[PDB]
This record gives sequence, C-alpha cells and structure tokens, in this order.
Amino acid sequence: GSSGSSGPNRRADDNATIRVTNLSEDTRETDLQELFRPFGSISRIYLAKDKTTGQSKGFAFISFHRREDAARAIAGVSGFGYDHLILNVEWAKPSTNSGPSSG
Repeated sequence: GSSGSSGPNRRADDNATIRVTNLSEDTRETDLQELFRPFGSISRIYLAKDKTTGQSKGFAFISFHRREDAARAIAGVSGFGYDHLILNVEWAKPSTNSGPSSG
C-alpha cells in the first residue's frame, strides 16, 4: 500500500507524461533515463523522494517530447522485469477525452 499524497500542481493535458510505480532502491533518475531511452529522447525525469528519509519513495514520472515516444514506453515498460519485479506504468493523465483536435 502506497500513500496517495499529492501537491505539485501538474496540469498535463497535452504534454507527454507517464507515471511509474513498483521501483527499486537501486532505481534512480539515471537508471530510468536509460530505460526509457530505447523509445526516444527524454525531456525530464521526476522521482518521488522523501525529506525525512531522503530516498526513492517508489514511484516516478517520466516526461517525453512527443506523444508517440511516450506511448512507446507505457507499452513496453508495462510488464517489464525490473529488479525481478513487475514494473507498473500508466499515462499520468486520465483518458477522459476520446480524441482531441486533429492537426
């Protein structure tokens, strides 16, 4: 069970953002940069960290440049064998919409 806390107002409606959960203690930003690289060039890599412990909470958020490169990961990372475990990934934003403007 992972607490469901939130603060950083992240209003992503178009930008490429993906969420990650079930990470390891040996999984840092540099470890993810090479994991989501095979898909393309990552723009930013966020990782949940504590202030009292100063460690990796367990989840992270990778930001892609294009909508395709971002999806490429969510598809692969899904069911990956990271640290002998089942990594979890999903679009940071909800699928409320059903096809935005075309162009």
